[PDB]
Amino acid sequence: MTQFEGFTNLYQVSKTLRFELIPQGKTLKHIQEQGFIEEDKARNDHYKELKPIIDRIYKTYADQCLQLVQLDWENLSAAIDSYRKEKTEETRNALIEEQATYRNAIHDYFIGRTDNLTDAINKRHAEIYKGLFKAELFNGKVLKQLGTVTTTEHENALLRSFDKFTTYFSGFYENRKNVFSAEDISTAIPHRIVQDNFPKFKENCHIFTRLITAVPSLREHFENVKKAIGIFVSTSIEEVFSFPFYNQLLTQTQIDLYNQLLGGISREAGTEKIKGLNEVLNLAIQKNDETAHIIASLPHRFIPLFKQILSDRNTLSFILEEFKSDEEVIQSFCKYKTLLRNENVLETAEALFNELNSIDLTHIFISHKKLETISSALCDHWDTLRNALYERRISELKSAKEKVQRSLKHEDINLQEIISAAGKELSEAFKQKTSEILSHAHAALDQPLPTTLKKQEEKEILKSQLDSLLGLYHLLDWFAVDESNEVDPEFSARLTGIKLEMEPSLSFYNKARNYATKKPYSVEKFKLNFQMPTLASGWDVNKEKNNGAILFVKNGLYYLGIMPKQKGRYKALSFEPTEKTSEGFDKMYYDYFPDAAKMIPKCSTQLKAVTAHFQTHTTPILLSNNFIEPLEITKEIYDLNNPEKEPKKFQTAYAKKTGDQKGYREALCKWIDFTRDFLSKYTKTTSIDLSSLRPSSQYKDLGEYYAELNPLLYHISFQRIAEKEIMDAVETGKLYLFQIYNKDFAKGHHGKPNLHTLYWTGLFSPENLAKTSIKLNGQAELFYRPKSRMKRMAHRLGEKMLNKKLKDQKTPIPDTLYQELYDYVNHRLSHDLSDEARALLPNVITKEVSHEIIKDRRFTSDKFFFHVPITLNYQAANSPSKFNQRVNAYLKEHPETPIIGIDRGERNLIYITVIDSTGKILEQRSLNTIQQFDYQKKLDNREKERVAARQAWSVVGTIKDLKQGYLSQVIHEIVDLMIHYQAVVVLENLNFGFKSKRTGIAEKAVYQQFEKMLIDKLNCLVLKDYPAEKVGGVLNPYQLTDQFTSFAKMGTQSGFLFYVPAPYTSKIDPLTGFVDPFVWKTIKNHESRKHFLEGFDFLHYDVKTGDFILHFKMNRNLSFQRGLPGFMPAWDIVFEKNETQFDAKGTPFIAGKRIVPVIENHRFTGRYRDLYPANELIALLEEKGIVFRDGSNILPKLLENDDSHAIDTMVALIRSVLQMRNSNAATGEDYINSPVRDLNGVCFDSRFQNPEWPMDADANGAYHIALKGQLLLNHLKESKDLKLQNGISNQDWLAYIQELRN
RNA sequence: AAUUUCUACUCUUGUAGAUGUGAUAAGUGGAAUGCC
DNA sequence: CAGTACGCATTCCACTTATCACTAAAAGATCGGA
DNA sequence: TCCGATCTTTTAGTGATAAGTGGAATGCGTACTG
Repeated sequence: MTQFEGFTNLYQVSKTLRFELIPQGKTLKHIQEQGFIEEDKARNDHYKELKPIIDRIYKTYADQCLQLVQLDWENLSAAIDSYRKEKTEETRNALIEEQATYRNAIHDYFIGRTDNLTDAINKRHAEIYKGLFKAELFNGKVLKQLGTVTTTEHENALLRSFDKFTTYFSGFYENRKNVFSAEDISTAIPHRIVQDNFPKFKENCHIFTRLITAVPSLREHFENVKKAIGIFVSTSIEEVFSFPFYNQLLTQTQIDLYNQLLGGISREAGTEKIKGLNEVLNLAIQKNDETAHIIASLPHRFIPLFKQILSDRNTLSFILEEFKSDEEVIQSFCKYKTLLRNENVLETAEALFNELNSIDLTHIFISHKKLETISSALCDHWDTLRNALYERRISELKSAKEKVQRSLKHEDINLQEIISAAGKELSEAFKQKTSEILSHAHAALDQPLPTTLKKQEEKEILKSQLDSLLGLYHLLDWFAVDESNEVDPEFSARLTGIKLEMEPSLSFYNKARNYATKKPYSVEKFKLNFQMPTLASGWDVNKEKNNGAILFVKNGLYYLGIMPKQKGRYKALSFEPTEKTSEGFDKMYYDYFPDAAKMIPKCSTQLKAVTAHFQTHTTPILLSNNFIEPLEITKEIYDLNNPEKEPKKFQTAYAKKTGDQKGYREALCKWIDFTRDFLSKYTKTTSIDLSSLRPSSQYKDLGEYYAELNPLLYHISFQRIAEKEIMDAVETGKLYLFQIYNKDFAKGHHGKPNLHTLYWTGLFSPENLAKTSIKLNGQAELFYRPKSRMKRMAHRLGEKMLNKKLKDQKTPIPDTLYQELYDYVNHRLSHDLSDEARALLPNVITKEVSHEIIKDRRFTSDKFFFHVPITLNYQAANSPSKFNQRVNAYLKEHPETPIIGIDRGERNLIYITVIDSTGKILEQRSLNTIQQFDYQKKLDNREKERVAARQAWSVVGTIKDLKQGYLSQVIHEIVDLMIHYQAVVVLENLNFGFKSKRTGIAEKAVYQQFEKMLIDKLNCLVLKDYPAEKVGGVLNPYQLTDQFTSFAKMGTQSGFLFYVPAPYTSKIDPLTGFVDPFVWKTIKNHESRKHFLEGFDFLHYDVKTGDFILHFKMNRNLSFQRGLPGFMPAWDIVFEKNETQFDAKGTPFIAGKRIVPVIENHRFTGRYRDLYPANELIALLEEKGIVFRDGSNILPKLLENDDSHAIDTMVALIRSVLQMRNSNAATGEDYINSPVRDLNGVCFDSRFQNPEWPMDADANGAYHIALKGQLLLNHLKESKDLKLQNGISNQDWLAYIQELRN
């Protein structure tokens, strides 16, 4: 019993706004005179340079701590494989209990608490650990206390440059405190050694011992490869793969050497490489004997261990030298090409090429390890010469025939044999290839060195000469080097000499690649402080003196006030509040007590005076300072807050562990009375009303009281300050005044503002001031982005200037036409305009230039910036309580809820389908365009441009610009329909590796980041045209999805967003629910093809309408079926005639026209093909003599012809009909056609173009996920648990859709 | 083609939508190169 | 003539997940001056 | 030798929180070997 608008004020969210600061008057001049920006720039560079040093200290303490680790690992392995075998809830509780046990066990080594270690060094560890997270990292207290890392005088001076400024590193201190924490944190060291590395090592032990008891001879090879690599020499190989050896491999170097033994070591380029541990398994697979088969029947991957958290890698492989300037690499190439030009390489290279003609090619052999690129370069395909040689040595001779292919991949072959095998044309192809390679080499020698690298053409020409040099280097490597065969010794010696003269060119190409691909020089923003250690960290009236940040409101314009530390002192600059009738600024008066749970013992119970008084005697203590009346602290509350143990007496964890409900209730009541007493007596909160809080005994949970009490301590008021004081303060430099500014506050602001402007206005609304639904937070930052230097081009006066759109706003203009039309309208045509330029010229609109628009204006000049965090929906708790249960209760009470569906892909990025509760579709359309220009046509061009420029050593760029520029308006469209229909959105749930890989091939990362933007909008949702007081406004925003924290915590349902299982969601008939149960992997041979033939029931041609009736039952072809059938016991396949009808609008189309790509070879090559199955079968039956006009059974006439051609052709036709996808990227004709006639009496073709059915394949997929949402809703309807089912089964979904369609 | 910032624009010295910042750590995917 | 899967390593680029802060007051260093 | 103002540097800590199975989910690259 609830409403849709009731899903608000359930949990609070926090957001950060951004603004530009503009100085007013002489504040900029005083900032320039004080030199705060250069000091802050040098300070930022010193912090960036100095961060590695504190990092070194932390690394050193880390590995010095974990060198003495001594503990068992059996119990965690027992918990892990018990959870693997059982997957039961109590096993999971035992697993997480032991995981926390081991995490705190290693954490005791950092603390110094563990009983196995001696007391002196763990006391030292305790002192050092107390020393890490305080300011003694700068005076060298813990540095010399450790006393193991050297620090030169430059390092000491850099460390001394941050005197009285160690609070700058407070974020660094927290970012290391979470590294050394032990609360399951993903960047914590115990979490890494317990969760991220130990299960991998445990399963590694398991696969090693299973492989060893499978093949006992492989331990010999493992020990020899360990001895050849010479690591872990004190240990035997099965002792490495055992649990007690995980007492090592916790520091960085041991994990790196283990991973090195996994992956092997390489020298520099052109030499050998010692095989790793998995390389010998891959070679055993390559051996292809029965041991290979018994190895492959087991698994054979040893997963390398993850790198430790704060450490740095150290490899034994060769690390190439990296250039650090353009001058060094360009001069080293200058001397390298000088060596080229004075050694006279071209004469001897040409002579070496002419020895191919002077001497017979039987004395010239080839390198068989890389003959494949030779076949690619000379012939059209890489396999042609290898096949031709194989058949050629067959012809001069089945085991004897296969001896030719057995022998050909381990010996060098003369070029004359290749010429005899594949023809004479390879001789002239070889000589023209040498001619063109020497042509590129001569062009490289003719092309002079450049002067710089900034222009792209210089990188292009250096790249081109580098490809010439490397191509010559490989051309030397076609021929074999050794003289074991019958090559000419002079030929081999000459090629060897000329190839070790060209050996450093490959390494040169590698280093030029390493330097030229790096990012260009750019300048970004940095934090500003004005020599203030705690600038803008809080706006409170007590703390604004040393924080130094206050705001003003001046007739709708918001200002920032930064009063600096004048002359090294905090001048008490105060303003008297004048009356509101007097003109001037409105200074904000923040009044905040941060957290009730946090500082109610920090100001009353955990002071040093009270704890010093309390450890001697039990007499209560009276506290007078910062208390209007004295407050009494007794022993019966001090023992509660300090119970010398993890569970406090008033905490719910004590009642969970013990169960003493009465004692827990009494302790909670006493603590609650004490808290109320503190808020009564304390000087900050004595003037705050507490009458709205419930009595003591009513409460059931302490955190509930803290969540209720926290909003009461926050308050804003406002007072009026005369502007004479502000103007005089800015004039004398006592106050720096910056205006909070975006272009919504500009002069010509007409329409709707930005959204952040709307929260910024709604923060300071009087309705929000009376009751704070959203709240302003602290730690504001000031940034200074300097003057980024670009050349300026802009539309000047007296010019005519072109609009991007046409007269009709629907049709844009392509950029290639746009630049030519722009050159025309400015009368600067560098080329003659084309024919479509004539066609589209009189249909375009132009404008005269006005207001001097400049491109990249915001980056033209140096600008201040200001980032401010705010907290929304503040009256609710910090975390929701059974959000999904409330959503499912609402859906149980509202069975008439519509469902919308979103899909993701490449051809169609998104698609919209809206259904009702009964499956009738409301609305469906495309948003590949948003009625603006179709973003796909530019987005794929941007993708291919990045792909082309990444290999061309150009700038790389980003894809997120066009990505989120599509996705913002897309997100707007889905939220608009979502609120308009009050519907439930569904998105498909996919495996993480799937989305990662598909981001790998295609640069469309929307399978995860669409979900991210949809979640981070659907949790805090405001609408610009909604009134503020109504739900959906800025003070009561729409909370529809659960508060996401991580994908591990994220589940099958997050409020109104439903994830459905991925399989069988796209290629299903909506008319009756048809899919093909077979796979084509099982049918490989011919008797299996005959079995697939006989799996059908009967095959009959109805001569009345021309369709061919084929029928199947699932109790046949069980092996070919994947074990997942449809529910309907019968499936007639209407093999219809290719008869041509018209669509809804009347365009002609052929029914049953099933387009398939014609592959030229097996390797999925070739173009598309307009192929019609029914004419093919009637041609096949006429060719085979099979009578079809009889109308009787025809499958006996198919199976009486036992030739493989007939059964192969009808199985191919069955595959070409049973498919569901009919796409054509060349012409844009993609559609879906169903083979099974419905009970209405029609076969579904997507060219029906009727509104009640999907228009496309992705339309059909969105329709299916809408009905999986409907199926989950039905499962909710007959469930009383108010929870879900853990996904849904694929066969259960298919049974559901077969029941409901037919 | 003007933006806290991005995206698409120009009836409009601006328009429509979106926008949690900072720091730190780990992991992943591509390009080139050798190597097995 | 296709069928069935494919190991590693160094440089660069981009990206993606996960964690912390959402602070005023207590505590301590300190500096002039007495 | 000592004191109080002043500036910089820690600190304090609540309840809430898994849960589970299957192979497509969407476009398709070489290369040794089936």
